[PDB]
Amino acid sequence: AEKVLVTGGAGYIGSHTVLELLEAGYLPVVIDNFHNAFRGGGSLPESLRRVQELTGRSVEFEEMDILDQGALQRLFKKYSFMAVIHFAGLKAMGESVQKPLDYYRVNLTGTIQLLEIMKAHGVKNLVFSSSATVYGNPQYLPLDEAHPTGGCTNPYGKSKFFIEEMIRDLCQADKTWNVVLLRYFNPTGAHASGCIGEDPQGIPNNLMPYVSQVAIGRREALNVFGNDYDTEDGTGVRDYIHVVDLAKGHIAALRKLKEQCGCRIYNLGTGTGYSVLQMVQAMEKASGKKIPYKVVARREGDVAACYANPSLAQEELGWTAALGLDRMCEDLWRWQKQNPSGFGTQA
Amino acid sequence: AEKVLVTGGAGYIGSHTVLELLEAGYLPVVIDNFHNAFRGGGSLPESLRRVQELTGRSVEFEEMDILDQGALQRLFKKYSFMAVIHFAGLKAMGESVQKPLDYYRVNLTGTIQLLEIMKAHGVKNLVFSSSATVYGNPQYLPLDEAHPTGGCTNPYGKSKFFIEEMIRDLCQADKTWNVVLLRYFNPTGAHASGCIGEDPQGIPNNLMPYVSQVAIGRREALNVFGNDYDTEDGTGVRDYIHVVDLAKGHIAALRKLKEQCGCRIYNLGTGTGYSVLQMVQAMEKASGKKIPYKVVARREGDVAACYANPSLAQEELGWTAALGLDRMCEDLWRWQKQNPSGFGT
Ligand SMILES: NC(=O)c1ccc[n+]([C@@H]2O[C@H](COP(=O)([O-])OP(=O)(O)OC[C@H]3O[C@@H](n4cnc5c(N)ncnc54)[C@H](O)[C@@H]3O)[C@@H](O)[C@H]2O)c1
Ligand SMILES: NC(=O)c1ccc[n+]([C@@H]2O[C@H](COP(=O)([O-])OP(=O)(O)OC[C@H]3O[C@@H](n4cnc5c(N)ncnc54)[C@H](O)[C@@H]3O)[C@@H](O)[C@H]2O)c1
Ligand SMILES: O=c1ccn([C@@H]2O[C@H](COP(=O)(O)OP(=O)(O)O[C@H]3O[C@H](CO)[C@@H](O)[C@H](O)[C@H]3O)[C@@H](O)[C@H]2O)c(=O)[nH]1
Ligand SMILES: O=c1ccn([C@@H]2O[C@H](COP(=O)(O)OP(=O)(O)O[C@H]3O[C@H](CO)[C@@H](O)[C@H](O)[C@H]3O)[C@@H](O)[C@H]2O)c(=O)[nH]1
Ligand SMILES: [Cl-]
Ligand SMILES: [Cl-]
Ligand SMILES: [Cl-]
Ligand SMILES: [Cl-]
Ligand SMILES: [Mg+2]
Repeated sequence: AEKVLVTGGAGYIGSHTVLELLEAGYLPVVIDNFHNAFRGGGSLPESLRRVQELTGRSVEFEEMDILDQGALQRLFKKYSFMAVIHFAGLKAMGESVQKPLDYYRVNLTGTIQLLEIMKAHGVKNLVFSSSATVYGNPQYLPLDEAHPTGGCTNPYGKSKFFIEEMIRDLCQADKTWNVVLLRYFNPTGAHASGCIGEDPQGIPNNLMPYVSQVAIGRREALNVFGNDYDTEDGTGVRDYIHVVDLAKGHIAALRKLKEQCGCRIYNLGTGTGYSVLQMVQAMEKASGKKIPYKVVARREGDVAACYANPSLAQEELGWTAALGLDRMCEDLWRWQKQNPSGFGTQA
Repeated sequence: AEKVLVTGGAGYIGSHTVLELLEAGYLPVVIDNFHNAFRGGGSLPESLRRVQELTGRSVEFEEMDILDQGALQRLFKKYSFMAVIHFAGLKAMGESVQKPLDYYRVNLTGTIQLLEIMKAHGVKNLVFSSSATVYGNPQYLPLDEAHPTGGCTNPYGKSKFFIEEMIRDLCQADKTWNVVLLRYFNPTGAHASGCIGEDPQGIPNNLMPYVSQVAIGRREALNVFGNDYDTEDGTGVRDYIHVVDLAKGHIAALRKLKEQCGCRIYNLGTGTGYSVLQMVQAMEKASGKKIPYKVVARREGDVAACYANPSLAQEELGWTAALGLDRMCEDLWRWQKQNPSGFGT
């Protein structure tokens, strides 16, 4: 059978997706450069070594940068891929605005190169990791796929938007390409085993890991970025979606490609928004601990509220986000508790 | 530090700009991969060999591709540049729609690689070849720099808008950078000598060269892409600008970078629009030849009318186009008549 190439497969979403793929009968080939993934004691990234244990299935992996043309070409020559799931890229530690060229090089040129290599090797089926950030500051809610895109605040979001645009044109020009662009909302939670999860390096830039870190006792209090937004409690509102559900949406995307779907774009969210305080409260409930916090200044570029309109995906992808808030918090807690300091090499 | 790097300098606008640079006292270093330039009998592209003869000044040239990181590194180590004028890229031969990846690779990846090397070497002064196509279908006319941009119809135009956006971001992130983004309208004409000019290969996609080719007798008749637009005569209207004035605008941009201006954007147009038929007529006058034409269907994605609001460039850049229609046509004809097969065969 033909393989599925997973770029950035050792990361948060990627590792969860590799797990889903293995369970569903697929044969992935994963690549990662360790830019934001922990190396295990062996060749495999720790996250994937664990996915191998969890599934009882082998993970084919190669350490490689998507920017390395020769390595990528050799890879496409060695295997017969039927599709590519592209997670590799830079996300922001609120860094993008300051290092635009890094985002443009890694995300933009990296993806252009991948598309070129794909085309040359006759692989024209892609699943791309997009984001709700491409919608920019919401002009209305909930955010449906028809909401305007572009006009993003930072280089990270613009990079995502430019990539979407490029893929849309590619599909427009060549009807033989099939591409599913998945606009993720705010992924959270972890695999139910508690063995893998989000493994941030240093001080977490995103909410959830910070909250869990407070709950576990690593951090004293959560810093709440502004409480004067035009939301019910004044704190930011987001559509948190269980990483497992998100991962499963990728399998749905592969099925969609098989229908010779052309270019399709789908939001991957729950359709339900929760504020910062609400997430804190849910974490107190999951963890059985009080979670202190302090209100500080707004974070540059933060939007008031963002949540998806998930109907298109339910309809066309035949997918829905099955896990609720308590599940997300309980799963995140299990991962946090079982792995107080994230991933580590085997003892 | 001292020299000015000119990418794609062997092309139409680039060669004319190289000439202007030389006459103004600058020292250019030109790079080109010959993707759309004719090779002379020697090292230099024919256009540049001619520029050298016309100015009596030497042209420093290096055959290379902007997509080659290794060559860029060597180049930046070899010379000390104070600024870069970036013309290299793929234009559409109405091709963009059908070959997106080529456009994105050359225009996007090539520009990003260039920006990275510039940054690495501390050469944070750029002049970029943008286009009025970034405005998309005009919402109002004339087009001023404040008109909305983006939401372009093609991979080519999209590529231009994406590049502008990247540059804006870069300037935001690093206040030391200076960048002048030049939105050209419809470049036409040629150097007064008649020795250099646009050298299209095959059937021209743009109006003027097609028109001149009909006049010289290379083409039977001009196909007019629709005569039912909401223009005074039903045919498409454009702001034709003489390539010599356009080239001079680049020198004004260079001076602007010296002010430590950050990111600035200017239209490079005359502010006067002319229809397909007006251009044909003016060409008949200039050439003394008849230019038969046939009205055909509208061309995919064509806009009815597009022309610039040249105020900002006059005010801030201190520049205005001086040459008019008759001069553009006179110069275009001279080039075509004197060089029936372009630079060579
Ligand atoms: N986490 C979110 O909330 C979120 C929301 C929006 C969209 N996304 C996108 O989904 C994707 C996955 O996000 P994530 O949370 O799992 O991030 P992550 O950082 O954990 O995963 C990305 C993986 O890519 C790898 N990588 C980075 N640069 C690479 C390169 N040049 N070559 C090869 N591998 C490289 C990293 O080492 C990492 O393992 C990213 O493209 C991200 O932009 C994530
Ligand atoms: N002519 C127009 O109507 C028009 C309109 C607006 C903007 N522009 C832009 O202005 C610039 C110059 O246009 P032009 O009419 O002179 O076109 P041109 O094709 O004559 O000049 C571009 C030059 O770049 C060179 N080149 C292409 N790819 C290269 C690469 N990878 N590395 C090095 N050199 C490379 C080509 O060989 C050519 O000599 C381009 O960026 C074009 O998109 C032109
Ligand atoms: O220490 C923190 C972190 C976050 N927040 C707030 O919590 C909310 C969520 O913030 P964060 O987790 O950083 O999420 P977002 O900025 O919404 O971005 C996440 O989700 C986006 C999709 O909506 C993706 O594009 C991003 O990559 C991803 O990190 C916002 O209201 C933040 O202001 C705090 O108050 N304190
Ligand atoms: O054989 C031809 C060629 C052109 N036209 C018409 O002539 C006009 C000019 O056409 P063309 O020379 O192809 O220019 P544009 O369609 O305006 O596109 C140009 O103008 C933009 C700025 O306005 C630049 O950015 C582009 O790169 C440049 O190709 C239009 O109304 C065309 O419909 C014809 O009728 N027949
Ligand atoms: Cl291992
Ligand atoms: Cl020579
Ligand atoms: Cl030098
Ligand atoms: Cl292509
Ligand atoms: Mg719906």
